Order: sequence, then C-alpha cells, then structure tokens
Amino acid sequence: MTRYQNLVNGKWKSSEQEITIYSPINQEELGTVPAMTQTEADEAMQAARAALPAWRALSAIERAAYLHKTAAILERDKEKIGTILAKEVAKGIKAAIGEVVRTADLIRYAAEEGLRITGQAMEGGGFEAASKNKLAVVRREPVGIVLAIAPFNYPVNLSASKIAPALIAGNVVMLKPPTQGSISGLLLAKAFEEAGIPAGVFNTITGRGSEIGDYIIEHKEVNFINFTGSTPIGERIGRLAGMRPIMLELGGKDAALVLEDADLEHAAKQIVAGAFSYSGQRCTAIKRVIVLESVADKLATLLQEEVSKLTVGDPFDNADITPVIDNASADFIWGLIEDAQEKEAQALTPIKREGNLLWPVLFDQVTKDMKVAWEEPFGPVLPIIRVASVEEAIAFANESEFGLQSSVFTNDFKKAFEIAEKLEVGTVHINNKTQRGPDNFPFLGVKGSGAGVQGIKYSIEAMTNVKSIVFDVK
Amino acid sequence: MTRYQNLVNGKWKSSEQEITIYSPINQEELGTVPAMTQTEADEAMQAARAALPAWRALSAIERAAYLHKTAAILERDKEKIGTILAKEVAKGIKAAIGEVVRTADLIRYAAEEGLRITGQAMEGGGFEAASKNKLAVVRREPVGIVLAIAPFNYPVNLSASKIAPALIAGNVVMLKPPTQGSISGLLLAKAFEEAGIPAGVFNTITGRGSEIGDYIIEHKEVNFINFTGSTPIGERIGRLAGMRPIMLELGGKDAALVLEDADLEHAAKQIVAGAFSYSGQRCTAIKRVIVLESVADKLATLLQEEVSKLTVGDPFDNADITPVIDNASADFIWGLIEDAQEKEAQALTPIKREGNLLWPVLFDQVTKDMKVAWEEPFGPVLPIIRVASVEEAIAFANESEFGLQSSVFTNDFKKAFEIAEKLEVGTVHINNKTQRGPDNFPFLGVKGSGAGVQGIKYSIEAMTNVKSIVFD
Amino acid sequence: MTRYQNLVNGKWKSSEQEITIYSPINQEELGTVPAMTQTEADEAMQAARAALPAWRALSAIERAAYLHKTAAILERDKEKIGTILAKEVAKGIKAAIGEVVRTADLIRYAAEEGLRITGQAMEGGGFEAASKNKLAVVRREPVGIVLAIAPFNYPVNLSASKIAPALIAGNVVMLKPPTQGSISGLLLAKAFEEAGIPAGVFNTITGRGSEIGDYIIEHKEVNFINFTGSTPIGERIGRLAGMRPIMLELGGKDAALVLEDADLEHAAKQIVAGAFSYSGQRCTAIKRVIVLESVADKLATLLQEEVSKLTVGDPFDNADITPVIDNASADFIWGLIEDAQEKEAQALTPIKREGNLLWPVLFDQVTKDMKVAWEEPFGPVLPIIRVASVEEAIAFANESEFGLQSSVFTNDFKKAFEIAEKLEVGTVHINNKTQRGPDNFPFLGVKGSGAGVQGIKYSIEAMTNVKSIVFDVK
Amino acid sequence: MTRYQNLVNGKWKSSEQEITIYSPINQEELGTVPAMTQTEADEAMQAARAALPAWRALSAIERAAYLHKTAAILERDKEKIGTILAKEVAKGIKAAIGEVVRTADLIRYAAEEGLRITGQAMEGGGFEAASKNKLAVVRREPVGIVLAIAPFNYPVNLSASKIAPALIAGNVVMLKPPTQGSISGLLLAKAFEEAGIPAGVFNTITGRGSEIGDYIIEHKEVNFINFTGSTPIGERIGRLAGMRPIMLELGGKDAALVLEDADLEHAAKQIVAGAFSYSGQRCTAIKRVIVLESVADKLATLLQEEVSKLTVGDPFDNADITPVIDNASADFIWGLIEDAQEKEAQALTPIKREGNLLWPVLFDQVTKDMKVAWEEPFGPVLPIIRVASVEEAIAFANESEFGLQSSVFTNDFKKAFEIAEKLEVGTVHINNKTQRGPDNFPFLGVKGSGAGVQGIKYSIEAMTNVKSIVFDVK
Ligand SMILES: O=C[C@H](O)COP(=O)(O)O
Ligand SMILES: O=C[C@H](O)COP(=O)(O)O
Ligand SMILES: O=C[C@H](O)COP(=O)(O)O
Ligand SMILES: O=C[C@H](O)COP(=O)(O)O
Repeated sequence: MTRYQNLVNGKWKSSEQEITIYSPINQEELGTVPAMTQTEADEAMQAARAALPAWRALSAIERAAYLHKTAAILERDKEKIGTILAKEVAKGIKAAIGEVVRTADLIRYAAEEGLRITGQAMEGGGFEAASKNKLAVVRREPVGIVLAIAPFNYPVNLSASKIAPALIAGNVVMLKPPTQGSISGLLLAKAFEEAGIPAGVFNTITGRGSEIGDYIIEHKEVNFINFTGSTPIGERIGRLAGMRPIMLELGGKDAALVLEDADLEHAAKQIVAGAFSYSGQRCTAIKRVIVLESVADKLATLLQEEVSKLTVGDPFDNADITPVIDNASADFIWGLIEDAQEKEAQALTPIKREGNLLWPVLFDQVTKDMKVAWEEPFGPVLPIIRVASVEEAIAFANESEFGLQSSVFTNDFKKAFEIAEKLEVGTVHINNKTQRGPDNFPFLGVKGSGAGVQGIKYSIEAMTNVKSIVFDVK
Repeated sequence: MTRYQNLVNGKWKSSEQEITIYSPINQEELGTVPAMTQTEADEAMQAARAALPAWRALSAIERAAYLHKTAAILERDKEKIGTILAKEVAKGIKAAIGEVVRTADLIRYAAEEGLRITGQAMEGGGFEAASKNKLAVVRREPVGIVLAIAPFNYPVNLSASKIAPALIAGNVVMLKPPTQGSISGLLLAKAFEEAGIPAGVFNTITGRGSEIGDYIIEHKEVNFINFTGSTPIGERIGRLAGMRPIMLELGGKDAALVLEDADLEHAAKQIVAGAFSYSGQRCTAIKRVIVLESVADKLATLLQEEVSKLTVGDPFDNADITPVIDNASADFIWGLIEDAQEKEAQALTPIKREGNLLWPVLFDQVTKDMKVAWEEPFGPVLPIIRVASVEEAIAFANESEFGLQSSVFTNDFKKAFEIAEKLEVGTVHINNKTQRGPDNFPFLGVKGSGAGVQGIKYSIEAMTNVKSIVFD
Repeated sequence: MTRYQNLVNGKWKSSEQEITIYSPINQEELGTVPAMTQTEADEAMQAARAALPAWRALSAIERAAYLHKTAAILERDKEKIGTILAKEVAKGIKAAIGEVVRTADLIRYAAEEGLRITGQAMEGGGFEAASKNKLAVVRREPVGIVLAIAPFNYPVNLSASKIAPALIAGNVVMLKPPTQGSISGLLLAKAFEEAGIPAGVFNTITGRGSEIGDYIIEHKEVNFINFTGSTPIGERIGRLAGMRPIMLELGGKDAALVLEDADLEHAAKQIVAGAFSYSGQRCTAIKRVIVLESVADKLATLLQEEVSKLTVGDPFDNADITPVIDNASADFIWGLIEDAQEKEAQALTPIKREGNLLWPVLFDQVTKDMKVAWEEPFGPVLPIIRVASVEEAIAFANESEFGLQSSVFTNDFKKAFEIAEKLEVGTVHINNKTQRGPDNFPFLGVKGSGAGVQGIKYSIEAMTNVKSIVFDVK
Repeated sequence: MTRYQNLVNGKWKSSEQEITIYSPINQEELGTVPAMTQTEADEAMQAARAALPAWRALSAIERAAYLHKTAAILERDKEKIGTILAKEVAKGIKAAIGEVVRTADLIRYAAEEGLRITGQAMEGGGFEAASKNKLAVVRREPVGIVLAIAPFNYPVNLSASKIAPALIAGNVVMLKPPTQGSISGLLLAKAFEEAGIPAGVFNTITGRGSEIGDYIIEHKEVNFINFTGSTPIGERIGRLAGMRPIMLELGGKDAALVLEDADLEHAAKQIVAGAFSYSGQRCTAIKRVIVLESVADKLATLLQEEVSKLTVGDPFDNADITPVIDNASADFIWGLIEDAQEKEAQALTPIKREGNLLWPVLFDQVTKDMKVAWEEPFGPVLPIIRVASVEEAIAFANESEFGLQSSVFTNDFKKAFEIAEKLEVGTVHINNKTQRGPDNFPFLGVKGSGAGVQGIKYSIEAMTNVKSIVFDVK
C-alpha cells in the first residue's frame, strides 16, 4: 500500500485525505495519491512563482542538462515505471515499457530543440523609408507558470510532452496527472526530482476534480494551460481560461479513406494496427473506415482477418486488446455497440464482453444514424462505412465534429494530396495509419480536436512570449 | 443625409433600422449606417461561408492582386476618406489623411508578405531511426471566416491590419466597424468592392452591440475573432470565443522609464509626442512617466515646455489635442484628473475642460493611490511618477495590469537591454517612444493588453491552420 | 544602323570601335554596340564603386521603388524589346515578348522579396553557459559590385535574374551582356536608366571577349561574379575568380526517366515541350530520354508523333524550331547528329538542315558510344536511350557530367521519390518536364552544371555578406 | 618515439616513410607520422567514395549517435590528448586540455544541430498563377566527400569544426591534419574510430605538401574543401578548387577601435586577453589597437601594464606567452618588430628572444609605414595606432586587406552600431574582444580574410547540396 506524495517546492509532501487507485485489470490496490485541497494547490503555485525567476535566469544549456539527466533516470527505471503504468491503465507490458522509452527520447529531443531557439533581427527599411534606422530584436521569453494536465492513456508521454517543452523554454511547470494514471505522473516527478530540478521548477498536483480541478485552471498564477483529454472538458477549459494561452488536444474520430486503387492488404494491416492499439483508447487512432463500394467487400474481409488475429487478454500477457480504463467507459462503448447492432449493422467479429474486457468489434454497413459512426468510442470498435465516390468519402470525413488526423490510402499520390487538401484535419497520412508520428512533426487538431499545434518545436514556441526590443541603429 | 450601406455578398444592403453618426467635434449628422439584425448577420456569415472555397482555390498572387488594387483605390480617395474619418472620430485632418496612406501601405505590405509564406518539409529521421523516410510536408491553410472588430481610434488602419493579413492568407473576412467609425469602415469596404473583390470574400456588419454584438462573436460560422478594443470587452470576447482562435489587442499603460544617464530633451520630446498623439486616445501611447528622482525635475520642466507647445482645438486646424471621442470618455478623463488633484498632484499645465475638448494635463508627484497611475485614460493626461531606483521603476512598471509596450530612456544600452529584459511588456523601445511601429515589426501585449502577436507576418500566420501531410 | 550605347555612371557612352550584330535568322543587321577598351571598363568599375555607398545608404523600400519602376517600363515597351530580342537571338516573337513580361514579373518579385530579408538574433546560452549574456545580431550586407554575365538564350531574363536580386540587396551591378544578344542587354539598361536608378548603380560593359572578358572578371573592383553560360567558360571563370564568390549556371543534360507505370502520353508531350523549346537551346531543357525496355517502343511512337508536329521556320511565324544561334552551333549539332547516324541510331524524324535552321531530330537506339548521349547539343536533337531496369536508368542518368535537373515519369510517387533521391541533380521533376519553374523555386546545378543556388530568395542571399554584431545584453 | 598511423577505410596504416615531429617547446621528439604517397591518398579517397552510400542511407539520429560517442571518448581522454597537443603545438596545458572539451561539446552541438535541419515546402502560386499547383519540397543532401584541412593553431578544434558538421550532414570526410599538429589529428581520428564510425566514413591523410598537398585538393573525388590556414595558401586553394565548393578561413588583422567615451580599463583588459592568447597565434585575435588621440595615452598606459603582467615561459607552466610554432615564424615576427623599431615606433614592453620564445611587444606610435601595422604577425606583437577622428579609425580599419573580425570599444551603443555597420569585417564585437565565440554564432571573414560562413549551423548547411523535388498536387 504505497503512499505516493506530491512534489511541491522540491519537497515531497502528502495531504490529509488521499485517493486510492485500483487496477483496471483486477482492482488490485496500486497505492494512494494525496487529495490536495485548494490551499495546497495555492501554495504549489506560489512555489512555482518563486522558482520562476532563477529558472529563467539560467542558461538554456543548464536547463537542458537537467532535462537530459531526467531522461537518463527515466530510462534507467523503465521497467519499474513500466510495470506500474501497465497495471495503472491496463496497457500491454511492452507497450508500457515502450511509453517510458519514447518519453525519455521525447524529452531528450525537447532539451536539444529548445536550446536552438533563435530570434529575429528585423529592420523597418523594407516597410517604410522613415523606419530604416530602427532595429527590432525579437526573441521569446517564457509565459511563466505552465499548467500541464495529462490524459490517462499516455500518463507519462503526454505529460512529458508538455513538461519538457515548457521547461527548456524557461517556464516552471505545474503537473496535474490524470485520475487514473496519477501514480505514473508522480513517478515522472520522482525522475525529475532525482535529476535535481530546482525547487519549484516542477511541482505536481493530485486531487479530486470537484475540489481543485477547476481551481487550478482559473488560478491567477497560471499563465498557460496545456490540456489533453476529451472535447467536453476541453471546451470547459477554453472558457475557464479567459484569454490566457491554452493548448488543447481533444478527441478525434480519425478516418481511413480507402479508395479503389488502394493496396488493400497494407491498408487493412495499417488500419487495424492504428484502430486497435491500446484497444482503441487513443485520440490519434483510426476510428472509422470510409471505403469506396467497389473495394469495400475485399477490404472488409482483410480487415476481419486482421481483427481476428488480435489477442484479447490481460496487459502482462502483452494482449493487443486489454480492458478499458473504467466500467463507465465499457458501458459507453457497449452502448455504441448495442446501438449499431439494433440498426442492423453487420458485426463481423465476436461481440462479447467480460466486464471491462471488450472484444475488438469490427462493424460493417455503418450508416449516419448509428452513434458509432460519429461518437468517439475510445474503445475497441471499428466502423466500416461504404461511400459511392471520393466526394462522398470527403463529405463523410468532414461531417465529423473532429479534425485531428486522417489517413488516405491510394495508389495515386496526386489524388491523395488533393484529398488531403480537402480534408478538414490537422494531419493527413498517405497510405499509412494515423499517428502522432515522430514527435517533431506538428501535432494539431481542428474544429473539435483542440487549439494550438503541438510537436516539440511547436510546443516550445507556444509556451513562450515574443518580446521585441526596438532601438535606433544609425 | 448620406445613407451608408453594408457590403454583403458583393451587393450593398441597408436595414430597416439605422444608427445615426454625429461628429465628436460639433455633433453634425455625418450620415447613417444600417442597424443589422441577427438574421442579417446570419446571411452575411452564410455569404462568407459560400465564398470561402473559391477564395482559397485562388492562387496567392491572384488575391494579392485584389489587395494591391484596393490599396491603389484607397490611396486615390485619401482626401475624401480622410475628411470623413477626421470628422467621424475627431482626428486631425493631416493625421486622418496619414491614416489612410499608412493603411494603403499596410495593405501593400500584407499582400506581398502573404505571397511568400513557405511551408516546411520535415524528415522524421533525426528523431527516430524508424521514422526515417517519413516526410511531413507542413503548410498553412486559412482558418476560415475571420471576424475583424475595429477600434474607433483607427477605424481604417486597425481594421485593414486585420482584413488584409487575413484576406491574403485565403480567409474571408467579416468586418465589424466600430460605432464611432462605422462610416470609415464602409468607406474601406467601398475600396474592397471597387477593386473587384469577389462576392462574400469581404462583408461588413454594422449594428447596435446589444443586438448582434455577441451574436456575431458566438456564431458558429466564425473561425477567428480578431478584436481591437478595451480590456473589459476583450476579456468578455475571450470567454465568448470558446476554443476558437482569437487575436485580442486591448489597452495599455505604456511606461516611459527615464534614468539619470539619459538625454532629457530627447526623452521629453519623445514622451510628449507619444503621449499626446491623437490626444492620448492610443493603446500604444506613453501613458505614464517613471523618472528617477535626480533627473525628475529637469524632465518635468522639459516635459512641461513640450506640453505647452501643444495646440488644442479643431481637427481641421490640425491641432495636437482634438476633443475626445465621446462625453462619457471626457467624463472618465475628468474623473481621473479630479482624483489626482484631490490627492495633491502637481498639475503643471492648465487643467481646463470645454465639453469634449479636454486639455493636455501634465501631472507630477503622482503616487500609487491616485487612479491615474493605473487606469488607462484614453485622454490627454500624463502622470509623472518619481522613483528612487531603477528597481523601483521596474517594479512600478510591472505593477500594471497591462503589458503592451514600454520605453526605456538612458545612455547605457546594456542597462537598457537589461531593463527591457525585466519589463513585462510585449515591446520595449530604447530611447524612443512606444509605437505600433513599422507594421512588419511584431506587435503584442501581455498580462492584459491582449492575446496573440500582431504585425503583418504574425497576423498572417495567426489566422492560418497548420496542415501536415505525411507520406513515405 | 542603330548605334547603341553603354550605360556608364548614368551617362550613355560610346566607343571608338563598335561591334556589329546581325540577325541569326537572315544575317540582316540590327545595329552596333560599343566595343569597350580596358580603361573604359575601369571607369565603369570606378563609377560603380563610387555609387555603392549612397545605394547602400538607401532604404530597402527606396531601392525597391526603382526596381518596380523598371519593371513597369519593361512591361510598357514589351513588343519593342521583344521584337529586337526575337531579332537578336532568333527566339520567336511570342516567346520573346513573353521573356520581357516574365522578366518584369521577376523584377517585381525580387524587389518584394528583398524588402523582407530578415536577420537572426542568436544567443550563446544554448551553446555554453559562459556566453549566455552575448547576443549576435546577424544581418546581411551587400557584397559590393556584382558582375552579371548573361547568356544568349535569355539575355534580358537571365540578366534580370542577376541584376534585380543584386540591386535590391544593396549591391551595384556591372552587366556584361552576351556578345550576340547585347542589344537586348542595352535595352534592359535603357529601362533601368529610365526608371531613374542612380548614377553608377547599374552600368553596362559591352566589348570583345579577347579584350575585356578576363579583364572584368579579374578586376579587383568586382566582388561577385554571376555567370550563366557554357560549362568550359564557367570553369575558366571559377579559376579566374580566385576566392571571390561566384554563381555559375552552366550546361545541362537533363534526363527524362520513363518507367513502365508511366503515363506515356503525358510523358511524350512533356518531354517534347521541354526538349524542343527554343530549338533545344536551354540548359534546363530535357536533353535525353532514358526509358525502360517494356514501354520504350510505345513511348518512342508517342514521342515521334509529338516531335513531327513541331513548326520549323522563322521567329515571326512563332515557330517552335527557329534557327540556332550561329553557324558554329549548327555545325556542332550537325556533328552530333552525324556521329549518331554513323553508329546506326534510328532517326525517328527527318534530318534536315537549311543553313542555321535544323530540323528536330528524334534519335532512338542511342547507346553510350554515340556522343549525342553525353554532350549537350544546344540544338534540336533528342536521343532516346533504352535501359532494362530502373537501376540501369539511374546509372545512366548519373553517368552524365551534368547535374542540373531531371524528370521521372512514373505512376508510383513513392518510387519516383526514391529515384529522385538517387538522381545526382539539383532538381527532380516528377511527371513534368524540367524548368527553371516559378523563379522563387531554388535553381541549382551539381557536379558539372554550376556553383551556387539561384532562385530569387537564394540569389539575394548569395550576393550578400553575413554581418554579425555581437554585444553583451547583461 | 611513437609511430602514429593513418585511419584509412577503418584501418590503421603506415606508408613507408615517416615524418618525424618535434616539440616546438624545446626540440623533444614526440613521434612520427606516415609520409603518405599519392597512391595511398587515392586509396583513401576511394574508400571514402565507397563508404558514402551507407553513411548517407543511415538515419540522422544514428550518425549523430556516432558523433556523441566520439565526443564522450574525447572528454574521456582530455588530459592525454591535451598533453600531447600542448607539446605538439606549444600551448599551455590548461589551454590544450581546454580545446579537447570545447571540441567535444562542439561535436555534440554539431550532431544535435545537424539532426534537425529542416527543408522547405514552397508553392508557386505566390510567383505566378500558372504554378499554383506546383510544390517544391526543398531538402539538403550531402555534398559528397569533404576534405578538411586543419591549421596548427587548433589541430583538434578547428578540425572537428569541419568534420562533425560534415559527418552529421551525411557526407564522409577526409582529414588532413596540419604538418605541426598531425599527431593531434591522428589522436582525434583515434576517438572517431573508437566510437565505431563506419569504415571509410572518416579517413586521415598525412605527408608532405610537395607530394600530396595539391594532389588531394585537385582530386576528383573531393567534393568540398574546408580549409583554415593563411591567406597565401587559401588563395592557392581557391584557384585549385575550380568550381567545387570551398570554405576558407584565412588570416586576420582584427582591429580594436577605441573611442573617447570608451571604458578604457575594460578595453585595455579585453584587448590584451584577445591579442596575446596563445602568443598571438590566432586568426581572430586582436592585432591592431586603433585609438583616438584624446584617450590614446591613458589607453596606452593601461595596455602596457596589462601586457607587463603577462607570464612568458613554458607551456606546462601555463605561460600566457608560450613559444611560437617554428623558427620561420619567429624570424618573420622579429622582422616585423625590427621594421617597427627602425621606423621609430615606441616599444612599451621589452623586446626579447630565446630562439622561438619572444616577449610580448606593445608598440606605440605605429604609422601606416611600419609593416606591423598591416601584416599579420601570428606572434605576440600588438601595435597601437593613433587617429584623430572616428572617420580616421574607420578608414584605417578598412585599409587592411583582411576582413575577419573587429572590436569597437565605446560607451554610446548607437555610435558603436554605426561604426560596426561601416566596418568591413564579418563580425564586430561591441565592448569585447574578437573571438570565434560560441560556435553556434556565424564566423566568417569578408575580404581576403576568407570565403564562406562557418559556425556550426552555417558549416552544416555549407557542405550540403540543395535538392528540390517538384511535383504537382492539383
Ligand atoms: O490520446 C492519445 C494520443 O492522441 C494518441 O497518440 P500516441 O499514441 O501516438 O501518443
Ligand atoms: O490604438 C493604438 C494604436 O496601436 C497606436 O498606433 P501607433 O503606436 O503606431 O501610433
Ligand atoms: O541557359 C538556359 C537556361 O538555364 C534555361 O532555363 P529557362 O529557359 O527555363 O529560363
Ligand atoms: O580562428 C581561429 C580562432 O582564433 C580560434 O578558433 P577556436 O574557436 O576553434 O578556438
């Protein structure tokens, strides 16, 4: 019964109350995290504010040295961290060891990306002849206190993808780990503390969302909100932030537009590997298949073979399909499956449940009226939608409320490029599954998938402030 | 009795109701502008949404051609537009003609800068050996319908600085000209219509702010709100926009920090020219002087002479101090002046009201308890605040709720650079007054002066969406 | 008999000796240009060196104003300059006025692009913690005097492409027009002087190569040599320039790699349009077809139909095949054609020669021993080369000594991209012919095809010097 | 008595003959170096040509892993390499060890900088409406084989500054160590080979310039020459290169312009620290004090006491003034001192000579007639030159045939910026000594002082070719 604590002003501290964390696999007690109160969150913010000056008065290479030390420690304990993460959010054990390794690679790259940030030296001579002697030296300064709110699916990766870009840029970071996955956020904080990050530069906040979860967002000391989660909470954040800068990475129903000339075997393998990784619990996952009618049958057969080869089971057996995060999540996904079945959709895959453990349901004949065609299941369902033309596929893709990513499988790259130009998404992948990619590529969503563009350089550039210094050079 | 109309879907439209516009100089009826209803706003947004795809299907050079045409036409009617915008916001006629010519120059520069927006080609390898031979082609696409809300002080320049950067990027623009200054917004729309801009690409919205003011901000067709105005209204817009991208350019109490080793004559001339241009109704004006005690008396004397050389009167006489925009504005300035003089501030110039026409009040011995050290007047009042140290000056400057711009007057540029690093503003000017400047320069506020970075390149970038395309 | 004059120090200057220029189409006469002596070249160089300080002192928008005025005057006298151009180099009057118009467009774009050249404000904190208070403001200064040597092909376009990028960046320009199309260069100077560009900012130096050819290149006043022409002369310039910066745009042997999946009709049309534009006298024209065996016969038939549809005549009938520039050119192309004939290459189109007027020769079954497979003809002859594999095509394309551009005609863009990365050229066009393209695109050659990157942005950057100013900010 | 060998194709080689290398400190023999022949140089070039298309095919992060391994090994053996370097080139032991760790974190920065080189995605629609659908994907490809020639000055630092920016860019490198400092080049090769660098990727050439000196520069395998030496040999190289790209870092005569408002104590300290570091044997050292007559006497006294407190002796006692590299250098420097004192220059510090070890000479009343005012001594001689105005100082500064770096000591920064923009140098330091600076900063000479822009990013981009791939998106 481990009693994990909160990093606050460089000291590990606990709270009077604590939240118990149960495995989504078998409800094993993983430990407890403190249930902070509003005054505790307030004092963590005031520690951050006090640590900010000396942190941004450091040279970039020094902050990067701290970051590199953190990444080394994180890679050192990749199995300790990986096991706890694997039982905390019920993801495959190699998938959970893989997240820690990808995390360390991400913060190494962010440390090295954020010490190469170059300003501009602009002159007014090109705009007007009267300002020919004026020189603006434009650079970037930290926004201040960055508040990072991590999601459950990648509690170590999508938390470090906010902490490391903010830290190298000179900001202090306040981390809010998810409700499920908070022990992993505290373990990330342990790696940061072991590195030697100065007191107050990185603080953690754990608690009930009904007590401090709004209080930390509307706090006056917070200068930037970096949030990954679902679109409802993201829309609430966008209004609770006022006009303070935010980065929201919300839900996505990513389409796989498959056309007649698509190499269907590769398309099916990629579509299934994208759709069912972490049992569908990914924002950047293939969440619908929009296939043309002429190849829809063969694509459905290949998709069925791929989805039948998926091993459902328990995280430590390295199952492709592990239990979903909550019972409420399984109930919501089950409702989507029920609604599809009631409207005469062809479930060409066993449709059975075992509590949290759902089965990789591949549906066909999915129409506009089924909720599985629009709602993000965040679980193991994959709709197949048949369209008559490319225009119908593009209209179906752009009918979604989400614009995160999309895949276009073709053989004609000129055709794929103009479809990609037509798709109202942030990223289009040509003949590949949709993903966050190398975390040096831009990662952004549109209409409902969030605000701002991520990617390591884009995240460093987003939690900074432009400061122009203008003088005369005669 | 000119009945100005609204550009919607290329055609000119009027409404049943009408707002009447009176000069802040002598209250003459300048004309009337339509008071659109929420349904008419909706139709303007639908015209915009239908015009968007053919506008971004146009090549960049083809849209820049329209922008250059509009700038040439607008410079053609520099005197006609200038007189109307002079008597509409009580701006000096040589400054109102200058606003139009600088507007034309901004549209030219925006066209030619939005021609050259180049994307990236990232390679994946270098972050992972697995993602080697994945190529991301990163480019920018228009956000969609850009809603621009212009301020009264520059109805033509600060509406074009939202329209032209958005239009060149591929967006369609829905302009919301201010209440005082709506006629100049339609005079700017006249140029866009004359220069063959396609239907629905540029539309104008005029009406009472209690009928369509929130209806247009909250509309779902709006994809970007570009707003210039006051901090209360901007803070309201910030929440009303949701997670839609916004550009807010709110107020600012720009400080003029003067040190002991500083050319006081140059500093005084710059401080007064900045502070009292358009009689203080500028977001980027010197709105407070923070001088060190040793040079405070010499600077006060020099500042007083500079203020005394100011001409107060009528815009068409090219006065330095024309009347403020409204009576409520003058009452608010007069309240600040009263609060200051009822607290023993040394008024160094003759406090004198004549209706809207206020007088260039220069105050001294201003402390933190007077509400003129903190509140942005938007009128002809300059507080001198004396501090004992450079640290005291920086703390006083950073105590403001605004962070737009600031000036540091000294002779040690290394000292000025250090102070500029410490100042929580967007732009620091060393040994010059604050200004929006060369409009290619970044223009931004922090802390409460706004959200986002303006300046033409930054404006074009802000109203676009990154569109990555990854392949093998 | 029009006695054209050299623009020197704002004044029109003539010489004791004048070179006479005759029409390549009928040897008529067009006028004379001053054959300057070396002292005259010195006075032009000194005029430029004295004009340099006040031209640099100008604001960028003020320098751009002259450029825009020149562009307007050029677009005004489009038909006059065009007629003299089509007379000078036998180009085709609708393709000669097009050169004048594309030249004014280039000048406008160069002015507007040079307005926006922004510097860097680099900090040392990312590299070391001891330099964290040092700021480098890095901007670009003019090199000084730029010597632009134009070719006969495009004597106002490939001349403006050196003058305008140089002028907008603050340099003063020496223009050495081609010995043949010099009258067109003096017309360009007429336009620049009419715009009102200051005295000594743009001068022209005509003459005989044996007197002032190496003389102006070796002058110590010249700070940059921008030369486009033939590869041997380019090598001589590369030696003669010492360590002074140069930009050489030399010959090319651009290949059209045609694979089996290619759309052969599009390939044939693109290849013929690229290859026979201006009678093959372009460095960026297609100059050899490298085609796989399977589709080679169908491609050759399509290519033959395209070639035997080209108009051969005089420039004022707007012929696609107008006479080559001089008699030595026609003799060299005829020699290549003969060498191909004796080694049993299949002439797919008639082999005719009416003096300078050559007929377009499509040669099939061309092998590595015929010299038309390697040498740049600068004449209307295109060899088709058959290869058995994609690797054979890449080996044959990279066997050339030239590296300017190439086309890959394919249907698989992934394959086309792989081949493009394998081709040793500056630019690869996928399913299109080679061109200088939009002039904002980079234009460069590799191994034997030149030195430096052209394109308006790259040309502006090439003829400037980085000037870094480093100071403490704390 | 160690016999060092040449890294060729992953193997160590002696040739038949060996150049024996002696310590410039006394004469102590420290080893021999293979006197390679033209044939062996050819085999090394061919090994590099064969290793190229596997190093290119590697990922940027893998090539960077090799670079980081080399940097780690280099810091592991900093004292052994440093001691050998200090006796090899006669610099203080703490300064020879300090260019081994400065070299290692030059190598780290080079790798981290080279693995985020981004390309462009240019569209043609801004230039013309006919090319709106053309997209250029502009990326950078390795130049090929890089020839790096190091100077004796920094045989490790000024060698890695060419190797690492090359190797990270994907192109293989051949290193020619200086004749005096060959041991250090082979010691750096030892670290590169120990790191695991693939065979043929990093080779080393030693021998006699009369045998293999022009032979390697003129070799057709070489695609880029990166040379830092003296202006004569750089003039030869710029000619022998042809049109092959080169980077030349030649000599300098950096001036410290001191005006009347200047802080004279700071100027006096900075000037001596910059001028006499490594016995004045740096290209970027201060070699000229140009001071206004009002403050010239006070400056001269401060400078004299600054120079007098320097220590002259042995490198292992960490003398500030260690002996110059060879006897020819001491003869030339003594000739400069001679010419100065015959023409009635006022020696402010004693002039001495102990064969190779000279004493630092502060010369006042230096005029444009003494050779010490114009020639680069590469020895501990600093001439003070008095001028009557700032315009006279700028005229004297620009009178030099060198354009590398310059210092302006002022108190008015607007004045210092004015003068800096007037100065014909590559870098101007305001109120600080000239230096190569943080190596991320641009480093260049703009006169007969060099060709090309160095600095880690600038040298990475110099030894690459732009490759544009243009296709239609439509
Ligand atoms: O929330 C899930 C993320 O958006 C999915 O991206 P990732 O699995 O590549 O980190
Ligand atoms: O309303 C505020 C404007 O941004 C001020 O413009 P300006 O500083 O150029 O005079
Ligand atoms: O000399 C010939 C030029 O390089 C060919 O290019 P261009 O005809 O497209 O301008
Ligand atoms: O030019 C050479 C500089 O004097 C020293 O170079 P470095 O930065 O490698 O030590």
